[PDB]
Amino acid sequence: QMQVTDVQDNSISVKWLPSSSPVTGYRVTTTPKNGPGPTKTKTAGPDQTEMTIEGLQPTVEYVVSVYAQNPSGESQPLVQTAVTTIPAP
Repeated sequence: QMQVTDVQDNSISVKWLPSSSPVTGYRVTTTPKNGPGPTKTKTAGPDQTEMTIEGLQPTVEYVVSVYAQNPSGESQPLVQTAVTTIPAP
């Protein structure tokens, strides 16, 4: 379960349900679904389950992936969704 909290022209805000298993942190990945360009990564601690991703392009569809880190150090895919930025004003 993941919710998109806000979509702007250059940013996306998301919030995800906490991991069921023990978790030492999260990794959030943001990537253009179709059209090439760079992938953004940001990490959070286990008590942050929301994030705003900035520096995005307008009218681009992005995949947002959340990975959960367990104590062994493994990073496991938790939830992902596609979000499209709205156009510039």
